[PDB]
Amino acid sequence: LEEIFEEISPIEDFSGSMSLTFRDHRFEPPKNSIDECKDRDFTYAAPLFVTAEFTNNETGEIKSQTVFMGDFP
Amino acid sequence: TFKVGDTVVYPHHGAALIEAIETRQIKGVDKTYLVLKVAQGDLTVRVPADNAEFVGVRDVVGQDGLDRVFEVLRAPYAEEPTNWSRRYKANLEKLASGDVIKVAEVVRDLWRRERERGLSAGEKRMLAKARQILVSELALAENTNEDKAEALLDEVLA
Amino acid sequence: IRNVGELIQNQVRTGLARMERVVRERMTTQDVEAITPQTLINIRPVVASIKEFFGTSQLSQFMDQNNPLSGLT
Amino acid sequence: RQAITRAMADQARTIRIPVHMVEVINKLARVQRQMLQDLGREPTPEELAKELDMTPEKVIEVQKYGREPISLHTPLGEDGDSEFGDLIE
Repeated sequence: LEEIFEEISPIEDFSGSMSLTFRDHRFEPPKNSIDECKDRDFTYAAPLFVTAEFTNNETGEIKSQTVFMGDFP
Repeated sequence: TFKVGDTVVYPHHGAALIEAIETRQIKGVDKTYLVLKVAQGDLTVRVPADNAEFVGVRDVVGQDGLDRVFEVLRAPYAEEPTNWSRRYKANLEKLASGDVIKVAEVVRDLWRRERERGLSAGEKRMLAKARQILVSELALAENTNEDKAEALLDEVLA
Repeated sequence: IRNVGELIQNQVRTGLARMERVVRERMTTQDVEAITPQTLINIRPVVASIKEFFGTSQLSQFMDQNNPLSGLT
Repeated sequence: RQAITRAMADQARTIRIPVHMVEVINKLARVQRQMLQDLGREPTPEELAKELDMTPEKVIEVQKYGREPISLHTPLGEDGDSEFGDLIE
């Protein structure tokens, strides 16, 4: 997952102004146990976070934030 | 102009606190970056001091701010165009301007419009966002508690 | 052989490419100083791609539990 | 934009939906997506009902009306001849 997050390079617009970078990915323990998922018709998954920072060159402004990318099975 | 431990108002995010001064080098130039954060979105903002005035940062206004925003909040004879599209295009521009007087006028007129008939559910999102950023701006200006900040405005907007 | 890791990685890559197209379309019609990492990216393509992989696919197969030998096979 | 979204309301769906119901359902979809990306979880229909100022029964009726038909000719799997339309009486 770190390979596929680093594959998405910080992209640039037509003016080459913005950039966003997914530095680190991390996992939390699943909210439902395996027997809970089996019994109650759920999908055994854990939340997947990534630390995305938004950097603008013209303003010199960096916005580092953690965004929830989905329940990875 | 900017020190450590002080509170600074950043546009579209409200009041924020500065942690430390960063000396990251870009192309061999030691820019004087400063890092700040809010408690709303859990994000860190790094701004150099040279272009801080250009990006639109602004300090804490003292006793000269609450009285002027109250008197423009109590100012009568405010009118809007009959077509809702022109007012809709004007209000987000006034929000993006970042002026405290402008956002106070926008929230006062919008609240009056919601009181008289009731506008919609879509505009509730932006009224809520504007009230949140305005109460965050006034909360750290008077150094009052956030519940006290939202309570004190309840008896003055009528 | 594309193992389970490579297959799920390819599906996540397709989802992230769709997300990159969506965020490009978003930033082409958005003003600066109003962009937040929580806003311009959408995790819907990634979760949609993952869920479309784990169901209705020729690779993610309903496991047969006739006996332990069938499970291992 | 007005004509394109009007024709999308009146022509894209096989079971035609009026334009006011189309804007209601897509507004509900976009606010549900916003709550999903904010809270990080699927929002409960009751919270959606309060934030949309509508009754929960109206909310579940809107979610019911926001569907898409599935074709009768979708194959089940390895066999091409056994169709989805031949499994229903």
